[PDB]
Amino acid sequence: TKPRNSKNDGVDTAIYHHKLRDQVLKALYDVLAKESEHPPQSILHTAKAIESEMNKVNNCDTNEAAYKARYRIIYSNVISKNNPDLKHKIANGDITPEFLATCDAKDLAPAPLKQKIEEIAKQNLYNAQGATIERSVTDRFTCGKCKEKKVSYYQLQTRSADEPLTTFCTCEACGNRWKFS
Amino acid sequence: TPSLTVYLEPGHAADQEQAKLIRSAIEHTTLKSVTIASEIYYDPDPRSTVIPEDEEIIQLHFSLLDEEAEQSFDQQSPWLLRLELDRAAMNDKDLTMGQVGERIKQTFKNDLFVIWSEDNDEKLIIRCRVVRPKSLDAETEAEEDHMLKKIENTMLENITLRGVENIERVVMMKYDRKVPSPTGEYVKEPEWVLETDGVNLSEVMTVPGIDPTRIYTNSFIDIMEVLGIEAGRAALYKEVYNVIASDGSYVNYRHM
Amino acid sequence: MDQENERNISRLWRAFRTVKEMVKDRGYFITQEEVELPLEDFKAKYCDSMGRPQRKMMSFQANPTEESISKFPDMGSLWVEFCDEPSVGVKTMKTFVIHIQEKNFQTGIFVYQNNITPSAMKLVPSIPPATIETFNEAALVVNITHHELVPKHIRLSSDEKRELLKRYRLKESQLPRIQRADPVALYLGLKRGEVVKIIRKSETSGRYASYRICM
Amino acid sequence: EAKKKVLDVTKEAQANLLTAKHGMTLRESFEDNVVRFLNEARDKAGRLAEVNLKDLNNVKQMVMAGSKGSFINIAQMSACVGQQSV
Amino acid sequence: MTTFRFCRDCNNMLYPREDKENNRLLFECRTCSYVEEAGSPLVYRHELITNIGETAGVVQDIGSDPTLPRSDRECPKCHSRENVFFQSQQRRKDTSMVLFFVCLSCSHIFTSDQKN
Repeated sequence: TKPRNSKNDGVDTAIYHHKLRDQVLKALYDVLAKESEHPPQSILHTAKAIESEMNKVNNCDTNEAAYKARYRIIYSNVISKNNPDLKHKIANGDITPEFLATCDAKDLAPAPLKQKIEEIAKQNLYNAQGATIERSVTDRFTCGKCKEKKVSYYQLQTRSADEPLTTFCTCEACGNRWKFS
Repeated sequence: TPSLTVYLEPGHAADQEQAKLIRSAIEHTTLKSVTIASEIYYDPDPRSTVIPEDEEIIQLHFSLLDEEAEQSFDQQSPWLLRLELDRAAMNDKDLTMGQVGERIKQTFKNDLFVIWSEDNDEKLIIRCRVVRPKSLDAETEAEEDHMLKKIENTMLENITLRGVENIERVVMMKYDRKVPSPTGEYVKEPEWVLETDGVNLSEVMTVPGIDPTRIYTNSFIDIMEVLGIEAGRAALYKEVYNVIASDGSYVNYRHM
Repeated sequence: MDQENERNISRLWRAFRTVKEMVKDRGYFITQEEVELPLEDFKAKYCDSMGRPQRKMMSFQANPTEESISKFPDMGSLWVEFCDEPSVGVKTMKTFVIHIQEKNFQTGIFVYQNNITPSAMKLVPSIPPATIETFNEAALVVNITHHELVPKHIRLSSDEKRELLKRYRLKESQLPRIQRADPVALYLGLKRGEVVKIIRKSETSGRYASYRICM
Repeated sequence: EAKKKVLDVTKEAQANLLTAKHGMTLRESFEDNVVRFLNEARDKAGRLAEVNLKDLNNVKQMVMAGSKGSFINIAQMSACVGQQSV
Repeated sequence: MTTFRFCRDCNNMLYPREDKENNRLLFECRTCSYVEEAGSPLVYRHELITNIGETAGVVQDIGSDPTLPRSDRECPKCHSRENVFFQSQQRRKDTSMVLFFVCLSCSHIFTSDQKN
């Protein structure tokens, strides 16, 4: 019939005579009850529990900035239209108030955004690597430092053309380098 | 081509995660690098918009702004820095939207306020609206575009979200140290290091989470300025020996 | 508890430890336990109820050991004091100078946070024979002497300088030289005309000793 | 067989299936693969042709003594010249 | 995507202006008295990085270039097996090696990358 809210349901929101707490409770109760069929009494009790947890984990008079940040995070998660199921769970009680108190921003996202987040993290971790200079592998030259024949090579026409090509051999097991001409 | 090689702490050497945190904490990050569309748009009435995507973000902060913001509603510019921000670039530098986006930016000069969404929205949209007093002159107030294009350019170019200056790139690498094993012999042990592209040694040295006693650069003038003249001599010797011996030639130690 | 608070607290603690190391290296008497003071005790002592670092209570006076007095009879007590203001005013510098003078201290260490006004540093060389040296806070976070490329330096007495000069049969203008602004010279506080010995490793002989003069 | 390997890498890269290597562009990855394949082909052919030679070969005798030449010269005169670069 | 609008009088581009008493946007020509009513609050746009798919460029009469290679792939529309093929003609450094095929008969463009 009408959008359920604090004014529509006739539920008082002034219980702790705190202006900030009163208005944040009114807003969260309105947004929770607007699209929920659950009875309003348990919704009000859950609101009281979550606001009590917010107050007890962080005093507003000393950490008003962090209080506002946490309220904004939770409120934005509630209004988020991409994942309506959460407003069921908080109505159903599946998500505990302490979990919402302690949880980070990422976990409250739906599954597809979660998966995109891990994919992005993996791609970034791959893209932060440097150029791997993999050299030609061969087993003919003998290294003088560790004597492991896994010595890479590179040969070119660099010396004067009066003389043949020049080769440089680098041991990939110890780091030795030498030249043959 | 100046460069700088950073060796991490003994505890964080074998794990990639602390290494990537340090790499993010060193590289220079600026706003122009993190906006897929930092588009200058007309914002005549910031109260409502035609685009549905930003409409959802509208009511979030319009129910989440303080009384002072309600008073300052009229200060928001008739143009907008509408920031469609790339998710990948923002998450690469471990950059939280709210704290980094607004704390430092408003603290710097109290010049630009923002309506910003939580990272969960599919399109990360920030509304950067500069803040000016209403006491501005009539001729000044008429020339909205003239002030705001200039301040928008000075905004993109001259705001540093995180990092140290002059370091263009930082890159991860894996090296093979040789260490005495507990039984006494020498064994090969891998390690993670960070190689940059650009040198600023006075500030990289004090960043927590690295080894401040094994840092080195191929610019011996900086080492001379910071560490001393004997350190500069050792670095210069390493440079000369490297350039000579990279060709396989051998020259006795006394000459060099 | 914003992150910047503990970041600044940690950097300040680092600078305090580095300054203690420097004072110990200048020949004074500092216990090893005091150098290795954990940050928890530092927070307990030098922070108020709000966590603000109380720098003003960190000023302290140090005295030389028996060995340093024997090697340097002229060496005297030292005082170190921190400044809370972001920029040091003229009045603060004058007050510090007057305090040092009335304490009759031969040298003092004045650590400032961001900047010092030119009129403030006008008074630095005006109190002979006392010496006033300033150390920017951002440059004392990391100890320079603990790097791998920095060899170990030692200061030489007048007798040792004379004996070396005679034995090698030299005049002081022929030895290799080291500047004043050289970071290790500031660390050791070398004045004009003092000789510093260097001990170094060598591929050819193991250990090698060089000498330099402060010009 | 080296030519076939290079052709297969080209086919893979022309279908946007090839993956860029660590911190290094896709085009550079393709070029690196091609160069490495061709160089290994030349080296292996040279070593086969060198192993074939008898002990009464004069060039092999000079190379073994250590007076003039190396296995690269034998490879180019006998097996194949290789990849010209600039 | 902001579009330049020219005045109907002297072909000069229209500059924006505001109407405070009605609070509406208008486009005016600084040389004449022409004023026109703005249809959208979108007047200017400044993108930074271009997420543009690579384009084959000019296609008209491309089949008469005799230095362009050939292929026997089958047309997805007209079922012809003769066509011209070439790499992306935009010269960015980081462009991939994705081909482009132009059919000989129907002049249809397609690519070798059939991503769904």
